[PDB]
Amino acid sequence: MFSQILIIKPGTGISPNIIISEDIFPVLHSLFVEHDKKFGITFPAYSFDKKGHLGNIIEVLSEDKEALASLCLEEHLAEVTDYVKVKKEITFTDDYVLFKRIREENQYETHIKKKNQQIFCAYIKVKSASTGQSYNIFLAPTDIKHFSAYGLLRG
Amino acid sequence: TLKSRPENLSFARCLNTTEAKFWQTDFLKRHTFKLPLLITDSQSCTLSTECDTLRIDFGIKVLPVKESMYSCSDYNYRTAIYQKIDEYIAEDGFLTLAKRYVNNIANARFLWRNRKGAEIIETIVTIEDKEYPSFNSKSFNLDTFVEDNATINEIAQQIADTFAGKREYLNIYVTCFVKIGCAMEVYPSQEMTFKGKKLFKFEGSAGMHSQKINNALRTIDTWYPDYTTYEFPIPVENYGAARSIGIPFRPDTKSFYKLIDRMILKNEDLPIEDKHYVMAILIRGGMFSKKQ
Repeated sequence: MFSQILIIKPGTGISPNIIISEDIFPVLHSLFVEHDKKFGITFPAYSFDKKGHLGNIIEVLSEDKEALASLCLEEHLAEVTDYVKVKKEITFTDDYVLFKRIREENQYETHIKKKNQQIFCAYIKVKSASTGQSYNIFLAPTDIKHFSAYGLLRG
Repeated sequence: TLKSRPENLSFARCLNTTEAKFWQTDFLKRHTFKLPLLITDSQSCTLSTECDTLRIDFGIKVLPVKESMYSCSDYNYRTAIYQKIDEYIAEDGFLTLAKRYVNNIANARFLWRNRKGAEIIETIVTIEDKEYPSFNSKSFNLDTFVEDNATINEIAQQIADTFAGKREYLNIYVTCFVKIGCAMEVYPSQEMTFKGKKLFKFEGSAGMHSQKINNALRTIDTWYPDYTTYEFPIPVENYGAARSIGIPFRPDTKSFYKLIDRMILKNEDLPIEDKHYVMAILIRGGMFSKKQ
């Protein structure tokens, strides 16, 4: 349980939500899968529920040191060096808080409205390789201490 | 002698920007070839299969700063403004600000969303009948400011001399080549509806508003109070504000109204950074009046 903090620079024109979506999360999927070892993702300053402001900070949860060095963050999320930062230290942070995946129900055509706008207050968008259908994944923050392919804790 | 701002005070612009127009192009035959790019009916626009390059053409007009006041109801305030401007042209010949404006052209910030996910970006700048050596665009960060590049210095000298008053006009024409790939989206500017995303058409083709490019060139403010915490340039505004992250970076005694009613009403010599910000607001323009 040490760490590596990747930062989403502000300004830059493009919104940080889009930057999070496109660049980061594909590379992460891949990274996580081949490794398979269930990791996790630290979204510090994850502000409010009315909000959903994921923030400008990304940290990766790992177990061993070679545990996070397992992933070559730098060199991967590298080409994009003007919209994402890669810090260069592995810190053994202990005040971390884990993050969980809620869901929210499908549509009436696919009480629907009751579940709607209860979780709809993060909504990261991922395009699927096989089914070819883009969708939203919702997040949460929780007490569980000691996950899945997406970096979120398994259901 | 002076008690308040007059009842009618206005400044005009000194950086006038034309609207942009889009074209399709192929990269290896770019300087012999050009095709229109139209909006495909929401509304969306995507490049053709046979082309892999977007082309942006726009131009800028540079006007002097003294001859940019449209109205003033008190001659004494006008004399005070002209005296403070000549005191600025004594120290710095509008050269740091002009270097920052050429730096925003070099950084290619005007390509707002169209900058992410490109593989080669080139920008050529034409003044008069001379084309200046091109730019690499992916070797300049969006948070620094280069001060040792010779071509940037050569453009910035002429821009600074035209704002000073030693020249009466300058016309700058800029072309940009962005290689995104075949069948990718181009993301043009969206119009205002007083439902559905309706995009903007200029002469049949697509393009950006001049306001969006002028917002890109004015991100030259690195002299705000809380600079050390968040270290990112902010666009120049009166009650200094950034729609990116929700925070008034100038609510109070560092705002333009107090800093101009602390230079002309109470003749105190301000630091050079605040003078830079006040002159940048005067190269932007606006209505600055006071009831009574």
